[PDB]
Amino acid sequence: VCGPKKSTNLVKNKCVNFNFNGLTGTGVLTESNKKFLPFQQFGRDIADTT
Amino acid sequence: NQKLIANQFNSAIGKIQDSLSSTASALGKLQDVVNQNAQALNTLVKQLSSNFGAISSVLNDILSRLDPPEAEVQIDRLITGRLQSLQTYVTQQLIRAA
Amino acid sequence: FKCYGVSPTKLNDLCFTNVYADSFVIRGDEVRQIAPGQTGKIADYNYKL
Repeated sequence: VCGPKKSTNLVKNKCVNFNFNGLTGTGVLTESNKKFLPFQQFGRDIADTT
Repeated sequence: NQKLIANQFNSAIGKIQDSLSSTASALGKLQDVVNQNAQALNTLVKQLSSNFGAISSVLNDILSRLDPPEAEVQIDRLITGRLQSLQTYVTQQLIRAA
Repeated sequence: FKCYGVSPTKLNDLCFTNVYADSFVIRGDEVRQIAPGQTGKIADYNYKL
């Protein structure tokens, strides 16, 4: 259940300000080689950060 | 006894190599320093996940949810906890450094 | 229109996994009991947040 916001295109391999389903932060978005399972939405670090 | 002495010396060095090669417990004094420093930082990082009374441990989740008049309260709770965490860390490093 | 865990103007930026709309009729004087941290005839025995 998301608000009335317009989505945009994703820019890879650059420093960006992102918002994924209300989850915000700053970082570089790159293709992963992480073996996500079909039910997993995101992963976390030891610091409990995305 | 020069030949005897030189031979005993040479043998003793060979024994040192075998002792050090066989067991790493021999250098526990240096490994202990590494382990304590690693623990001090692992603890410091893990503290970031604590709420300390805040609604969320994640600063960005507070800011994306609350307006400043309320967000600041939740943030102050995290700052106090995280600032206190660093003070604990630094004090421990200073004592360990001594 | 009072929000507790969120601000009312941030609602359009956030996205949830579930929204539940709990719907009922009470008398005006007891509307103040529909909140977290409350006590009273409604808050304790009838409808609690």
